[PDB]
Amino acid sequence: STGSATTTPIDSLDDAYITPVQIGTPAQTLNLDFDTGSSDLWVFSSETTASEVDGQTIYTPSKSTTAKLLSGATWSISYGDGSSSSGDVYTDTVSVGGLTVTGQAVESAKKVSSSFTEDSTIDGLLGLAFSTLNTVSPTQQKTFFDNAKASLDSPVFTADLGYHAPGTYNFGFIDTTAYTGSITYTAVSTKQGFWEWTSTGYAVGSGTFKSTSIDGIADTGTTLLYLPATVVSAYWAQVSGAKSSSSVGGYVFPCSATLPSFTFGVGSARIVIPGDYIDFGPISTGSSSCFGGIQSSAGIGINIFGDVALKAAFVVFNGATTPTLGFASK
Ligand SMILES: CC[C@@H](N)c1ccccc1O
Ligand SMILES: CC[C@@H](N)c1ccccc1O
Repeated sequence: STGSATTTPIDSLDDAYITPVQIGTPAQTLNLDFDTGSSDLWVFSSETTASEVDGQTIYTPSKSTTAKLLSGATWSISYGDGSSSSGDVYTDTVSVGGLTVTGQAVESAKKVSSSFTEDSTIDGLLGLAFSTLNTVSPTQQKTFFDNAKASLDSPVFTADLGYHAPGTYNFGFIDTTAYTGSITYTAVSTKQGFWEWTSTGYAVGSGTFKSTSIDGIADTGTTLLYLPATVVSAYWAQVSGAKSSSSVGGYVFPCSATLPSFTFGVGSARIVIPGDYIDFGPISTGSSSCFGGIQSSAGIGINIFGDVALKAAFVVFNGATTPTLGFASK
């Protein structure tokens, strides 16, 4: 089997991407944030505290003839940005782009943090990291991809995120028309539960490539590119007037600037992020200070190849017995 679903930016800044997901019988379609940095499929629901729901579409398990309460199961998750959610668990039929999993754990939120409430465009998350990170207790549950894997034509999914445009998540096949050149594959460590890999270096604009190992994670659920402070400083030094602002929370730059590209290495291959992809717009409405798309990871503990980096590539998440990642230009 295969599946293919269009993923759409939630706003004009590509803050995140939403993909429609069918849950239950009859189907209830929710728009979920596919997140290769986590491993829970959780949704706003009829059980979510009413004051914490503000415009999201909810899953109502009582209206699904295939929903079953997973007795005794609870979940609770905290994300790298400080947001969180928790609740109980159903199993139900879940379909993405024509690919159907029966008995998928659907984690129903009883509580969500304010950032989730305040964002009406995201109805939940669909985790695509390794199932070892799943938070369901006392019996950990498998991701959608883990449940589908054995049925897929090939045990892979691909992320093809758009810049200011729609894009595609495919399951079970590699669309050879969706990229240019070849796909370069690189080793993955699953020891932390992430799609963790080592970039071979970087360049700023037309500058020389610096060969240096940068360990990080491929994370579709993170908006920006988080890299070591040395790398980030070298990038922003090429933008007149750019500076790190402690009050804003990162590097800002004059909105009148033209940003240089940023290149990262994948083996001997190179993925070029155009300068425009690094512009996150005024820090507040009407400001002439703009927030940068490349930021320091120093306060995270890991480097994160988020959407800024991934949307410059066609990315293969190869879930073979020994997982690997693939990157192609497009
Ligand atoms: C918007 C870019 C375009 N290549 C595309 C993206 C997603 C789905 C269909 C399409 O025609
Ligand atoms: C000024 C941009 C700011 N709202 C932002 C900061 C980090 C990640 C995404 C974002 O859009």
